[PDB]
Amino acid sequence: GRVIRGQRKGRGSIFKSHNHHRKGAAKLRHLDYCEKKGYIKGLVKDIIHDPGRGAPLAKVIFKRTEKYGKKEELIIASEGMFTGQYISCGTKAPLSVGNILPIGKMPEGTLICNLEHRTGNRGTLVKASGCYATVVGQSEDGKKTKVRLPSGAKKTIDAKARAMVGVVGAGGRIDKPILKAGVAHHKYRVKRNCWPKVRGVAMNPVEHPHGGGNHQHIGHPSTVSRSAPAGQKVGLIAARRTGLLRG
Amino acid sequence: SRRTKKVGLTGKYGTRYGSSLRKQIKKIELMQHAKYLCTFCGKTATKRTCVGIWKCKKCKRKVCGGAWSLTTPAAVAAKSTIIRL
Amino acid sequence: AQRVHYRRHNHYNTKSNKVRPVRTPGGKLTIHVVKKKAGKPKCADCKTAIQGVKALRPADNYRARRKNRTVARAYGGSICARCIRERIMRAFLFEEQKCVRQVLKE
Amino acid sequence: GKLLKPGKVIIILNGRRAGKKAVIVNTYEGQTRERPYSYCLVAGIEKHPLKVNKSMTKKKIVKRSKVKAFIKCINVNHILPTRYQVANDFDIKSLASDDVLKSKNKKKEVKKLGKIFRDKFLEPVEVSKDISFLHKKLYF
Amino acid sequence: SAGDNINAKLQLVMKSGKYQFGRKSCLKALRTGKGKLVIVSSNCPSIQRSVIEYYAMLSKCGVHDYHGDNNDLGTACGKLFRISCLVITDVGDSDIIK
Amino acid sequence: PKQITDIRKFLKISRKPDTTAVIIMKKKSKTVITKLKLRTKKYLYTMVFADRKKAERIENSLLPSLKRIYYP
Amino acid sequence: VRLYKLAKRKGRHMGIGKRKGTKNARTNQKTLWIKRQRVLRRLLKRLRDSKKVDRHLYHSF
RNA sequence: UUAUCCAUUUAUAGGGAUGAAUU
RNA sequence: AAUAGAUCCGUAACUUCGGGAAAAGGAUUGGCUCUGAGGACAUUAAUGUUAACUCAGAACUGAAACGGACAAGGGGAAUCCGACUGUUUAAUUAAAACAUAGCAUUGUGAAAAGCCACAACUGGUAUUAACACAAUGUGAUUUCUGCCCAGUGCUUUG
RNA sequence: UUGAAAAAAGGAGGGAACGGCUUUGUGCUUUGCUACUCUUAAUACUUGUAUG
RNA sequence: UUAUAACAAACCUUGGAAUCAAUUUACUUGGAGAAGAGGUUCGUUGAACUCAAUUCAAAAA
RNA sequence: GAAAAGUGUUUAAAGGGGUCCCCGUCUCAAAAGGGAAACAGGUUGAUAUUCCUGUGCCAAUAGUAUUAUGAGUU
Ligand SMILES: [Mg+2]
Ligand SMILES: [Mg+2]
Ligand SMILES: [Mg+2]
Ligand SMILES: [Mg+2]
Ligand SMILES: [Mg+2]
Ligand SMILES: [Mg+2]
Ligand SMILES: [Mg+2]
Ligand SMILES: [Mg+2]
Ligand SMILES: [Mg+2]
Ligand SMILES: [Mg+2]
Ligand SMILES: [Mg+2]
Ligand SMILES: [Mg+2]
Ligand SMILES: [Mg+2]
Ligand SMILES: [Mg+2]
Ligand SMILES: [Zn+2]
Ligand SMILES: [Zn+2]
Repeated sequence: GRVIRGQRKGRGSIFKSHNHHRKGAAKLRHLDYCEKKGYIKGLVKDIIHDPGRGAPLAKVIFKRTEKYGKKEELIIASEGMFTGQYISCGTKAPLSVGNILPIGKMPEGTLICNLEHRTGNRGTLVKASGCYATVVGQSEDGKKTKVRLPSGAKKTIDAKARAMVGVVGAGGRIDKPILKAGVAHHKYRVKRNCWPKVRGVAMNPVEHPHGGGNHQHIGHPSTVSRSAPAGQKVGLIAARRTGLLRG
Repeated sequence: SRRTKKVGLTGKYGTRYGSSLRKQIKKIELMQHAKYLCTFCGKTATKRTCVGIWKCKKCKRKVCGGAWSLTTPAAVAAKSTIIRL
Repeated sequence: AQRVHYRRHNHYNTKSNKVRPVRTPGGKLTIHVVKKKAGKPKCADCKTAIQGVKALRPADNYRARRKNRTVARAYGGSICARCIRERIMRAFLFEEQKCVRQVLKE
Repeated sequence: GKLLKPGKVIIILNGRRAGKKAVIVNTYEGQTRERPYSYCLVAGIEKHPLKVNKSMTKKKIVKRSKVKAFIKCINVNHILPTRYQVANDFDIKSLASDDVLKSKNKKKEVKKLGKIFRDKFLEPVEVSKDISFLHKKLYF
Repeated sequence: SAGDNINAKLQLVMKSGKYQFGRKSCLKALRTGKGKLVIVSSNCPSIQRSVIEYYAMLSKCGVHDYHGDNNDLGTACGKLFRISCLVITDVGDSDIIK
Repeated sequence: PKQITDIRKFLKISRKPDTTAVIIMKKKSKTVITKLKLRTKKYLYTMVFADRKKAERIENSLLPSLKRIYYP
Repeated sequence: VRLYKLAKRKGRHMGIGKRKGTKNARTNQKTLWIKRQRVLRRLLKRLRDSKKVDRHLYHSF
């Protein structure tokens, strides 16, 4: 038959991200001598909306320790940060909302965001509006730290890995119903063209495993193996259980 | 004369949209549109500009907050913990 | 009424091609393309319009006299007066505080 | 008490002398049909002596250390008084005179003031903190 | 308890004595030497607070960091507007000076 | 186009060697009004003398190497 | 047309039958309100200037 | 760890204890 | 075909209390001649110069006529389907089809992950990071979603 | 849904550098003298024919 | 830079506001300084305004 | 990759600005985005903000030497 919707996506044509209006990538500071041995202070000069995001960014300006000039970075804004607030980043930084510290230097229970999964990664985990990771332990041999991601998953990362004390701004955005179709239209219009979503069951056979039939029904189990191929991964991929989640 | 009894701010939506959904929107709308107390000037002038941005008409200071309320409880808790530490 | 028409190649109602209907000595009503209103040069800090500087487009700003581009303070036509004052205060007060801190330490 | 004493150093906050430091000479504090504001009357430095290095030759050093002064009457609400006071190091009455502000040869007076400042800078004394502060161009 | 005491003192001052509230007036008072003690709200904007402190130092005056917000400082006086910083220029029966 | 009011300034302009042409116009006013135009390389300066005799005198004064245009 | 205008001025043509737009379209309620308020406010301003009214009274009114 | 692979930046200090900041 | 514009009246069942609703159903409307209501100024509370157009009311009038042409809803009582605005078979199908918000499920903690693309190297999602992205199903709300894992799937331990 | 970018231009911070001529020694240093540094416009002259 | 005048703003000086005030069609704003009194600027506008000049007569430097 | 082609910093010794340092893929892509500066009258059988008359505006304008124009210094 034909190429399914999903398959089309990968070539990225009309299916690339809508990148034009975005302010730029959100990234932590480069991991310089400063950040590794002491702290460096910056100022959030403005907090600003990024289109495809649900969380505002903070433009924070730093002084280059190696060259005369100010340099502007793009952080994700933690809740409670404000314009003209001072941000401190480094091994020997103090533990306040907004600052950026190695996970090793925060007592357990601390709440962090924009976490690097390896050191230097410029921040990778807990970025979406509302989310945070919690420090749940530091190994007695040191070196690693144990964190709990918004999913529930526990992961062990390097203590040298950086993070930002506090929670990401714009929380509870998902609490409000997207009452109208058009408001969702507007939302995805700034991400990528994954809206309208036709049901495979509403398609013809050429178009989808689910396609066709006199009655509009799936016709076969809709749980597909991990070891399926491109046009078979169409329903509930690799589903370990199904039905209303009781656990 | 007070126009709506239970509807309030959701009078713009009218008859359409589930009533339950409208009720929820109402709370959220209220949260959004209330002039919050600015923790700098003191004047209740902080209003929502974007999703997580809250600007004051007094200071022009943009404070990062929650999507609908200026402070989500979790964030407050986190702050408190930090303070205690 | 006397009907008019565009004369400057661009025949679309764009922000740059905004038009003012003008009467001529010949009696004919003619079209004149209005030069766009430039945004007022605003402060480096609070982004509020700076006085003393004429709001002119990058083209018109080059021909204009230096008096229409500059204010005679320190940071001049880049920072409003209040902000300048604030900066000055910061420079002094902070410095003073530093000294005090040093004294305390010693 | 009365913070603005004749001789104390102050930082101008407003006008063409934006962030300049100066010494007040005669405080008036009397509103009139003329000046409906308490005003200070101040002699200050507009152009500070540029940084100098030991290796440099004497004439060039001297040139570097030339100070361009100014004398201005200014509303007290526009000056920040400092803890630093130069009552001793400067014979203040000699610097600025009320009558001379009105006088034609104001430029000459200014020049004289500048010269005096330069001289003071040259001969430190023992060494006052206030004078050092005055010397150091304010960075903002 | 301390806060309560402070409030009481403020009230007393209001009842009997001479005070003036708000930045510029306070500054003027300080300049004069008329100020006996200044009280600064928690939320008073940093630079201005610093300036006030400096002024106080210059006049060998007390600075009193009022524990509560701008709004409170105002509610603390008989006023329905926020105050920020005030200057006692004459204490009545009140003790706050000592 | 420029208007002139200081007679002296006008005279000075006239004295200046980039002034090739002059114009003198007569207008029935709503008496005889007279416009004195000087045509410089860059600008055309014009003076309105309400008083005929004065205008005449000024014209007389004007250098006789000027290429005077009597418009009406 | 001039005659018609004259008639209208004397109130002749105007009448329920000669009306096609709603009352608001005929003469906008909002505009009327604006007029009225501005008239009143101007008067108030005048009165206070004359000292004929005291500020407190003015404000309440 | 040297092959290899991944990341990071201008490949920018060997390890430990709401101003300014340059010749 | 009838209905229709506007002003004044009058407005039910039911309802998610927002609507229904212009509900239904009435009445009035021309022309002429008047009357009242609504400003701006500027003189000194009276006196002036003067501006729109809009209201409201009263006479008289006519072959009882008047939104005189033009323009301009038929309405109601119900039942079935879809909630709704939207989209679609260009040239036989405009829908009860699709979408939709909402609900639910599943996978994935990352450059050795998820889903997809590419002959290959490389790439997209991704200037992304679980309030995310990908993949399904159902289709606002209200009220609920029983039982069955033998069969076929998917999946977990070795 | 927060609603382009750059060319180009401007402002500010910052304080590098510093008058001309003549003589002497190896651009630099020393000595003596006082109209100098700018800036428009015009003009004259060489250099390829110096306004579109 | 058309000269000015007028006006919506923004800012400055003075002034110190509960008997809350100023204020818009709307709300907005005010001890982080309101009203009021005097100003400055940008922007509209592009001869408005006595704008300019002239006619002379009186008062200062 | 057999090539044709497919990718565009993934392990580059990738021209400019200052007085050796500091920057830096190139190039095309808008006759509705950005952008140096023009208007009026007149004129032809047919062109006109393009010709003519008049009035302007914008960008250039090497070096040396004179000149005038005013600044600043002494
Ligand atoms: Mg869906
Ligand atoms: Mg669907
Ligand atoms: Mg089908
Ligand atoms: Mg199939
Ligand atoms: Mg079918
Ligand atoms: Mg179905
Ligand atoms: Mg209304
Ligand atoms: Mg439908
Ligand atoms: Mg068809
Ligand atoms: Mg459907
Ligand atoms: Mg349903
Ligand atoms: Mg079931
Ligand atoms: Mg091109
Ligand atoms: Mg164009
Ligand atoms: Zn605020
Ligand atoms: Zn500012």
